[PDB]
Amino acid sequence: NLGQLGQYLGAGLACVGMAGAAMGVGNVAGNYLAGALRNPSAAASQTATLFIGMAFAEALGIFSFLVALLLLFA
Amino acid sequence: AAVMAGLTAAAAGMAPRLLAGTGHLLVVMTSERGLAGGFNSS
Repeated sequence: NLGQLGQYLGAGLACVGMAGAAMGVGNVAGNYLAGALRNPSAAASQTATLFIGMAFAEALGIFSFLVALLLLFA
Repeated sequence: AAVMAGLTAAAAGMAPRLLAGTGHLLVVMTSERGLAGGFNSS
C-alpha cells in the first residue's frame, strides 16, 4: 500500500532521468558521423575514441538503472 | 598570393580539394610570328 507508492513513483522518476542520458550519448555519436565525412582516413582514431567516449556517456545511465532496481526490489 | 597563402594555412587536412592536391599535360607558350632569334627554339 502506502510505502510501495513511494517506491513505485521513485522508479518512474528514475526512468525520467534516462531522458537525459540518451540525449548526451546521442550528441557524442553524431560527432563521430560528421567526422567520418571529413576524414575517412582518420577512422583509426575515430574508432578508438568511439569506445572511450561512448563508455563515459553510458556509465551514468547504468548507475541510474541500479538505483531504479533498488527502488523496485528493496 | 597573399590571400592564397592564408587559406592554405588553415585548409582542413585527410581530404582537401583536387585542385590543391590530386592523389602529364604540357602547356607551351610561343609566339605566332618568328624573327625573334632563339626565343621559340629555347
